[PDB]
Amino acid sequence: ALTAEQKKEILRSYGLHETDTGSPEAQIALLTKRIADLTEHLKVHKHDHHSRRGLLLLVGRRRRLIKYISQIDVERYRSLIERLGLR
Amino acid sequence: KKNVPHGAAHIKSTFNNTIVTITDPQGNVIAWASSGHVGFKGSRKSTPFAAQLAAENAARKAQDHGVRKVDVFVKGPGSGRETAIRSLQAAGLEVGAISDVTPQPHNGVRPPKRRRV
Amino acid sequence: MRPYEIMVILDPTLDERTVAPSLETFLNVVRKDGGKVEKVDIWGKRRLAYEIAKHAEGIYVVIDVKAAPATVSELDRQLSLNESVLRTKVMRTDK
Amino acid sequence: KCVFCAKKDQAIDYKDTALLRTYISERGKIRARRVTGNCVQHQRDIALAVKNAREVALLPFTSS
Amino acid sequence: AIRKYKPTTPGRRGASVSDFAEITRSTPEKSLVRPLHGRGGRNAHGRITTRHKGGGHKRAYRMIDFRRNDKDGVNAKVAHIEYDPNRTARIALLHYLDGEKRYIIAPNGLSQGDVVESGANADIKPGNNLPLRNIPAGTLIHAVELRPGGGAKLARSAGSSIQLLGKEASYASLRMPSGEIRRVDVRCRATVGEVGNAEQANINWGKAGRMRWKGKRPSVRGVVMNPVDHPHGGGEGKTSGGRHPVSPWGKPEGRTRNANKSSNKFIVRRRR
RNA sequence: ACUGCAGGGGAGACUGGAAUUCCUGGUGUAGCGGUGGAAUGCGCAGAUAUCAGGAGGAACACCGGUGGCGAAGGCGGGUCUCUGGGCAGUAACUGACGCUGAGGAGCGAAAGCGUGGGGAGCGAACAGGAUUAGAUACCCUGGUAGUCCACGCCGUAAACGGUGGGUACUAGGUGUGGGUUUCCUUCCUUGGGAUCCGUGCCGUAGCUAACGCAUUAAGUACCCCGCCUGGGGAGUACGGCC
Ligand SMILES: [Mg+2]
Ligand SMILES: [Mg+2]
Ligand SMILES: [Mg+2]
Ligand SMILES: [Mg+2]
Ligand SMILES: [Mg+2]
Ligand SMILES: [Mg+2]
Ligand SMILES: [Mg+2]
Ligand SMILES: [Mg+2]
Ligand SMILES: [Mg+2]
Ligand SMILES: [Mg+2]
Ligand SMILES: [Mg+2]
Ligand SMILES: [Mg+2]
Ligand SMILES: [Mg+2]
Ligand SMILES: [Mg+2]
Ligand SMILES: [Mg+2]
Ligand SMILES: [Mg+2]
Ligand SMILES: [Mg+2]
Ligand SMILES: [Mg+2]
Ligand SMILES: [Mg+2]
Ligand SMILES: [Mg+2]
Ligand SMILES: [Mg+2]
Ligand SMILES: [Mg+2]
Ligand SMILES: [Mg+2]
Ligand SMILES: [Mg+2]
Ligand SMILES: [Mg+2]
Ligand SMILES: [Mg+2]
Ligand SMILES: [Mg+2]
Ligand SMILES: [Mg+2]
Ligand SMILES: [Mg+2]
Ligand SMILES: [Mg+2]
Ligand SMILES: [Mg+2]
Ligand SMILES: [Mg+2]
Ligand SMILES: [Mg+2]
Ligand SMILES: [Mg+2]
Ligand SMILES: [Mg+2]
Ligand SMILES: [Mg+2]
Ligand SMILES: [Zn+2]
Repeated sequence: ALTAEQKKEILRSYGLHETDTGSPEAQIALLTKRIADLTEHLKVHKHDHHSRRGLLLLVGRRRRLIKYISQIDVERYRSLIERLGLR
Repeated sequence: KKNVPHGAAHIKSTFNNTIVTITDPQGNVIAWASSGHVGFKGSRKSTPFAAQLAAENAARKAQDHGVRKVDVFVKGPGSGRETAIRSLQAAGLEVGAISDVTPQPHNGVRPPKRRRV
Repeated sequence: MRPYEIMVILDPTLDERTVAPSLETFLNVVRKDGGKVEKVDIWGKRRLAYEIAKHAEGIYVVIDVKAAPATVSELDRQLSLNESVLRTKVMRTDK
Repeated sequence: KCVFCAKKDQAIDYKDTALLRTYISERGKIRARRVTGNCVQHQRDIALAVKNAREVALLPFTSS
Repeated sequence: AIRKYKPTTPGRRGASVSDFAEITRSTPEKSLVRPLHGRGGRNAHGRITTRHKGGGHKRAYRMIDFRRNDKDGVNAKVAHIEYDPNRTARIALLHYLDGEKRYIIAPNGLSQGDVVESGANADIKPGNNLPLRNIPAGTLIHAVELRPGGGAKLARSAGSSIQLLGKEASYASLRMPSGEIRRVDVRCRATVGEVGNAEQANINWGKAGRMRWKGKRPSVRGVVMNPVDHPHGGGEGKTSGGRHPVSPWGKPEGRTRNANKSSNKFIVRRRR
C-alpha cells in the first residue's frame, strides 16, 4: 500500500519544508491514509483478523502523535484536526 | 477354449492373504486361483508357503488357455511377494518385467485409527 | 498495466490455420480496454504428459499480454468457456 | 556447489522442461535438497517450477 | 435479508419477513397484467377436490415469458425487479432494444441495469437463455423446458437450480433439485444461473392469520374424527388411528407414480 | 522516508493430479474379509480380484529439514486480486514523541451450540462377534452425531520454554536461516575475515536445594505489571456478572 509516487502528494500538502518525512504533521497524514485504505480492505474481507491487527498498531501510533502534537503547540494541533477529522 | 499367447499376472499380497490373477493385455481375467482357493483358512493364508501354491494354481490353469508368457504387477505389503514371482517361473511361464503398482495416495483419504494392541 | 503471461492448451483436432485467427477475437478484449499484446508464440503439436480430457496431444500457445488486472481475469473467463481450450495458466512475470 | 548461485541470471522457468529433467528423479518425484546441492531459495524455485509444469502437462505426476 | 420483528405482540414473538431489498418500482406494468380469481379448491363441478384452499388476498397475474424463443440476438435491459404474489421468486422487467416489454424470473445476481442476451451466440452470464447444446457442462441453469419449444417447466422456484451433467449425442443429463437424474433433449432451452430470492424458506410466518392471507385454510387431523369421516377416526380417548397410515380415501401410503409411465425411459435415477 | 531482500503471515475467487468409496458395463467364479487365534459380517441373486467410463466429498505424496513465517492460537497442491508485519543499508527527516499498563477492548487449538448447505474417509453414542469369573473395555465387523462450508455464539487446553514485557552489561567453540561489506578477487569459493538480525547444540566465570541455566540466562543491575503465603475442603458453595 501507498506507492512511492502516491505518498509524495500527501507530503507536499502536510509536510513542512519540501523534504519533511518525519514531523507529526507528515506522519499523521500518511497514517490516516493507510487507516482509510485498510478499512476498504475490511468492508470486503470481514475475516482478515491479521490485517485488522495491523490497523490497531497504526491507530495506536497515530493517536500518540496526536497526543504529542497537542503538547508542544496547540495551534498546530487545531489546524491538523480540521484538515483530516476527529470523532 | 481360448488362446492368448501373452498375458499379465497381478499379485496382490496383503497381510492376511495373497491373490494371483492372470489377465490378457486388455485386462480380462483368465484364472485367479488364490491362497484360500488352494485349501487354507485363517492365519495360514498369509504365510510365504501359501503364496507359492497360489501362484502355481494360477499358472498351470492359465496354460490351459494357452498363456505362455506373463508380465508381473505386484502390489501390497505382504510376505508372499518374492515367493510368488519365483513360483510362476517354476511352473512354465516366462516372466519378463516386474513392476510395482502399490497404490500410493498423495495424502488424501484419512486412515483408520492406530491399534492399541 | 502489469506484465502477464498466459499459457493456453488447445484441442489437437484444430489445424495450425485456424489458431491465430481464432484467438484474435479473444485478444481484442485486451486491445479495446487499453492493453498491449506482445508475443503470441505458438509451439505447435506436443505430446501431453498425461491425458487431458480424452486427448494425448495438444496445441501450446503462449500469449504474453500486458494489461489491466481486471481484463486478464476477463480474458481467461472467455477462454475457459470456448470448447477449443483445455487448460489455462495465467502467470505474472515481475515481483 | 549450487549451480544457480554460481552461474547468475539463469532463470528457473516452468516453460523450460529441459532444465527440469534433472532435479526430478526417475519416478517423476522431486529430488531432495541434499542430493542436488541447491540452496534453500533455489530449491523453492525448482519445486515451484515442477509443480506448475505438472499442471500444464509438461511433466508427469507419476511414472514407472 | 430476512428481517425479524421484535416480540411486541404474542403473534410476532418469532415472526419474520423478507427485507424486500431488491424490489424497485413497487407497482407492476399495466399491459402485462391479467386478472385472476380464487377458486377455494373447487373444480368445474363446484366441489372441493383440493382441500384447505380459499380465503386469500386478491391478486393479478403477471405474464411471465417462459418461452423466450423469438428474440434471439436482440439484447435487453433490466428495467426493474418487482414483487410477484403468485410465485416465490422475484420478476424482472426486460426492456428489449426493439420495443417489447417482458417479465422473466430473476436470476441471482441480476441487478438493475444489466444486459441479457439470448440465442445460440449468447455469453454464459446469469440471465441469458441458450439451448442446452451450447451450455458447457457443469453450469448451473434454471427454467429448463422438457420438450423443444414447449415452455420452461423445471427448477423455477426461489433458490432452485439444475446442474447440467453431460451431453452425449442428442440428449443431455440433468441433476434436478430433488436429486432426480433426468435425461432431456439438447434442443431444449435453459436460462443460465440460479433463481434469486434464495432466503425465503427461512421465513417464520408468525400467526395463524398470516397463512390465511396467503390462502391456506386450516387442516384437521383424521384421528380426531369419526369413523364415517376418515379411516383414522374413532376411539374413546385419543388414538394413533388403529391401522396403518392412510389418506382420507383409504389409500395406503407408498409409491404413487404410475409404474409404467411413458417417461421412464428418460429417468436414469430416482430421487433418494 | 528512500533503496534493496527473505518468507506455509492473513483473507477471497477460480482451479490441478494420485488415492479411498459408490454407480453403469465388460472379463471372470467361489471365496473374500479379518485376528494372538477366531467369529460376526460380505458373497454364491455373480463378491474379492481385474480393465474401461462416470458421480462426489475431504486431504494435499515427493520438495519438507536439526529449516521459514506469525503477538500467541497457528500456517504448506497451483495461479490470480486485495492486504499485515520483520530484517539490512544509506543517514534524508521529526526532535524524547520512549517503557510498562490496574480496570477495559480485541484475538484465542479442539470439543460443543444455533440456523442453513454438504456428507467420500474416519468415527463419541450405539448394535453384533470375541476375550473374560464378569468385559458397560482393549481386539474385530458395521455405524449416528461430529469432522467440512457460509454466518454467529462459546472463551477453555500439559494454551508449555510448565520460564511476562523493555533496556544495558558479563570468556568462547561449533552448525544453520536472512542481509551488507574490504583482502590472494575473479586464482570462483560462493571459500575465508569483519558486522548487524534470528534459530540450535556444547561450554568458563556467575547462580541454583539439587537436577540444571549459561550473551536466546534461571548471571550482574534498573523500571512497570500479574501472582504466591501448609495439605485437604475447592477453583466448590452462596451472591453477582456473562
Ligand atoms: Mg525466489
Ligand atoms: Mg355444474
Ligand atoms: Mg394441506
Ligand atoms: Mg370427536
Ligand atoms: Mg362420539
Ligand atoms: Mg358428513
Ligand atoms: Mg372407514
Ligand atoms: Mg386411551
Ligand atoms: Mg378420538
Ligand atoms: Mg502466503
Ligand atoms: Mg472462508
Ligand atoms: Mg480418481
Ligand atoms: Mg457413496
Ligand atoms: Mg461388475
Ligand atoms: Mg471392482
Ligand atoms: Mg492454498
Ligand atoms: Mg535540527
Ligand atoms: Mg502495552
Ligand atoms: Mg488486565
Ligand atoms: Mg470471538
Ligand atoms: Mg471446531
Ligand atoms: Mg447435544
Ligand atoms: Mg454444527
Ligand atoms: Mg446440520
Ligand atoms: Mg470401532
Ligand atoms: Mg457390545
Ligand atoms: Mg487456565
Ligand atoms: Mg501449543
Ligand atoms: Mg501456566
Ligand atoms: Mg526479564
Ligand atoms: Mg546468535
Ligand atoms: Mg547446554
Ligand atoms: Mg531459581
Ligand atoms: Mg489453607
Ligand atoms: Mg464455578
Ligand atoms: Mg451461582
Ligand atoms: Zn542457489
